[PDB]
Amino acid sequence: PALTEAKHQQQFFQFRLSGQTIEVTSEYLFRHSDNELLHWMVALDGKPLASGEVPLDVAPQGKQLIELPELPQPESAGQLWLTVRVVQPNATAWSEAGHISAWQQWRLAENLSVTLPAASHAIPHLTTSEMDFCIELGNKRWQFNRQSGFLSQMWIGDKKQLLTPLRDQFTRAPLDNDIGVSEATRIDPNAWVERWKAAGHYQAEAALLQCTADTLADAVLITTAHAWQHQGKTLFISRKTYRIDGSGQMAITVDVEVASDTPHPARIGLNCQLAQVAERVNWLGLGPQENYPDRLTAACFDRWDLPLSDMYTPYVFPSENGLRCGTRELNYGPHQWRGDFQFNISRYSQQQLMETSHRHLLHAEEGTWLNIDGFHMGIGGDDSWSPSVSAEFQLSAGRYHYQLVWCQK
Amino acid sequence: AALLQCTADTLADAVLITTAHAWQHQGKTLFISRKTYRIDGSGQMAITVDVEVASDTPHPARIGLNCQLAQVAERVNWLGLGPQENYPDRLTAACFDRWDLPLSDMYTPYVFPSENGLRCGTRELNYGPHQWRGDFQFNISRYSQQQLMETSHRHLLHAEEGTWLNIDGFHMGIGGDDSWSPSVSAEFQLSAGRYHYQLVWCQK
Repeated sequence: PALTEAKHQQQFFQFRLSGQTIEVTSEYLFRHSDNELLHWMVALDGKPLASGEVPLDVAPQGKQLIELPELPQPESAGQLWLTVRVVQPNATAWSEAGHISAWQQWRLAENLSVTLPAASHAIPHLTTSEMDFCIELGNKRWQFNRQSGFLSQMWIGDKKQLLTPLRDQFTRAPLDNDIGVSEATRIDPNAWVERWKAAGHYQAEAALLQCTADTLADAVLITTAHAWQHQGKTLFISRKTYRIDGSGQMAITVDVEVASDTPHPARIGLNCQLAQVAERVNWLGLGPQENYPDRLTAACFDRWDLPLSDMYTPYVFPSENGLRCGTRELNYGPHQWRGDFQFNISRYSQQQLMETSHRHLLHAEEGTWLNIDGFHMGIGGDDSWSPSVSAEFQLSAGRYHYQLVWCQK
Repeated sequence: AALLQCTADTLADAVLITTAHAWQHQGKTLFISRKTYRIDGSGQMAITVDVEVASDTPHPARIGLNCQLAQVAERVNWLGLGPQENYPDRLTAACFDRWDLPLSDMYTPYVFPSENGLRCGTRELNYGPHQWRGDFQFNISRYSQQQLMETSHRHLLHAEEGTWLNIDGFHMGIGGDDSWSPSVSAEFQLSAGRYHYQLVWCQK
């Protein structure tokens, strides 16, 4: 997937947007843009409102101004984005006709949603047991284990939806860059992985600090607090709220605190193993290829739909992979999640990835493993034998907040 | 500001209030602010703020709250960066400790008045019987932002009725590479789109 990043950064045409005008600059030193078409397009959250085509006429090292027709100004809420692509109409000796040689995208506007969800005709119904809290609403049921403080299971009808409870995750199956040259015999203590390991990130223990349930007039509200510790040190604290309303939507709010003296964590998110297994993955966010925080310029914000298989990157030596960033809506099966996050989805758990040395040895697990990250560390790469993730991409803030909505159709 | 929602509920350990407001201007929704206030049996009020900023509006100078307190005290005590005025792009010289100054010192008498006096990375602020905790930046004085902005010379400012307090979850940098063009670097503009902050307010 890195190849795309290269392709984009190395493109020969550069763009600037000013008002309704696009300014094109050519980085060719000798040729004129004589086999180039510019396609543009405006979309609102993935929905297309307008498209166009213009042929390029730029001299090597020159500029071309492209005047855009008046753009649509939807009322509907969402993000309006402009995307341009350069196409080579005719084939060449090294390319086919219709080859895309450059692209660029811009956010034009945003209409914030000031809307209120309508009344529910009922509200969920709570039930306290000793072991759990159980909320029910129609066919839908959710259960929270009182000893772990986690959402342990959920049903739609009589069908269980999870094989594993939903929980916080702060680590990743290490990348080659996270490892560098640390060998088991000859450990390299500066390698990220060595530091995470040693701080106990990989083996910290969750401790329930608090798990309460309350009935409000419009919904049921659950509150939890957990601490992850390791040998006396509290590495992280996670405080959440789950609110289930009469519409069957569950809203989750997460606030995490990270000890300033622990190595910055690879990620801040949640995970679970879903029971279900589907064909496609559909999302509204950056894509379509795998993208990470320090490797996402080539990606575009749109609506993508791929087969599950494509959400996995078969690096010969396995590690965390497949992420997609800046996602606002994710759909898989009957589920739907909304917020602002990054995720990955596949049949391999982080643990399996991390424990299998060759791709050919991985085996698909029981359902689908989903990792939803509020934040994720960069990947680096300036070199592979020293820490190469720039500071702007390390999770060093100390306090993080994220939220999501989970629902079914 | 437009009220979108204001609910109250009784939980077992406290009372919970929830609000949502939208700020608009000529049809456009510039910002949305959603909060929760939770008052427990200990008399502490915890506030949680989540703001959304339209990506196409110019980044705002700040994201916070304000109010005019009735009280007027002598000293200001805080645990955060100080002791002098510090802003996000001007705070390396400041130190994180416990400071105590006279109210007067929390004001910077620039001949031509403007926003001033801020202190960043504050974890606890005490003034009078009040106490606030969180992670924020603030300023405190007898002049409202409106007065500062409307008075051209320092000598013309008049102390207002009580104390004006500005608690910011976030604040834009000040710049200065030059004074005749936009000089605030990008890393100091409030461009994230979504902001979250929280505090605890209590009395002694």
